[PDB]
Amino acid sequence: EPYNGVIMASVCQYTICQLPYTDCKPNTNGNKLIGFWHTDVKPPICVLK
Amino acid sequence: EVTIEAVPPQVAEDNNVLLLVHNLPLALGAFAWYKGNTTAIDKEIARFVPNSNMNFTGQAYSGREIIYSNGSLLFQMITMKDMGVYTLDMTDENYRRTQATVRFHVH
Amino acid sequence: YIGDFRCIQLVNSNGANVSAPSISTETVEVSQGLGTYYVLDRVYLNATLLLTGYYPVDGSKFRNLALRGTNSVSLSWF
Ligand SMILES: *[C@@H]1O[C@H](CO)[C@@H](O)[C@H](O)[C@H]1NC(C)=O
Ligand SMILES: *[C@@H]1O[C@H](CO)[C@@H](O)[C@H](O)[C@H]1NC(C)=O
Repeated sequence: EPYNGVIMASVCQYTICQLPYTDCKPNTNGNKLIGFWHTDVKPPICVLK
Repeated sequence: EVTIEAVPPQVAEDNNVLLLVHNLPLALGAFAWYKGNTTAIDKEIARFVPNSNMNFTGQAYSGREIIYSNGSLLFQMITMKDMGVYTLDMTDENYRRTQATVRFHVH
Repeated sequence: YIGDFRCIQLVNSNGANVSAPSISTETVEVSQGLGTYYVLDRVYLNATLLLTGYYPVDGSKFRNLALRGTNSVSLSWF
């Protein structure tokens, strides 16, 4: 994932959403239950980020 | 618990019915209305959330169905195809229950 | 339908109409070195080698997976 001109590569066990999509300009109004494309609520177990 | 009523349960052609939700809870993640007795998203009609106050439509939105804050669904023109069952999905804390079903008839 | 989890999707959706992805008129061209990648941990100079690895086939066709939208998301995309 590109963010702010850096690459947020993360080989990680994400519970991926059924309707995934990204945004150019995403905004969430403090709503912590919204996920763009993955809705893990715990730290997901992985090897590199 | 949650109860759903059709007012009126029998509607004439091209009139108004109100899918009146009763005793809905408060801290819901979101909710949406589902055509038929299924939960596949292509029969989801309109999806409105309580905590960000935006509504969005599904594939089967015919365009004349108003979704309200109390969960109620208002129809504008009752068509003959819209006879059948309707299921109201609710989600909370990334966990769901689909236990709000309703069926009416048109004459 | 990628994945398995239902999420609070804050965008519109409609299964109105879909197409095949626009297979591009451009084909993979490797004569400018595009499509290749450097060997790890070696440098060659002024030479020509027969190497191997993982590479695109020349003359095949690309794909445009870059779907787009404004506020609605097509369900038959997934
Ligand atoms: C990497 O970049 C992102 C920018 O989206 C930033 O939020 C994050 O803190 C950076 N660092 C790490 C270790 O992920
Ligand atoms: C629900 O969506 C319709 C358009 O489909 C819009 O006119 C209406 O204002 C929305 N309801 C609310 C409470 O914003």
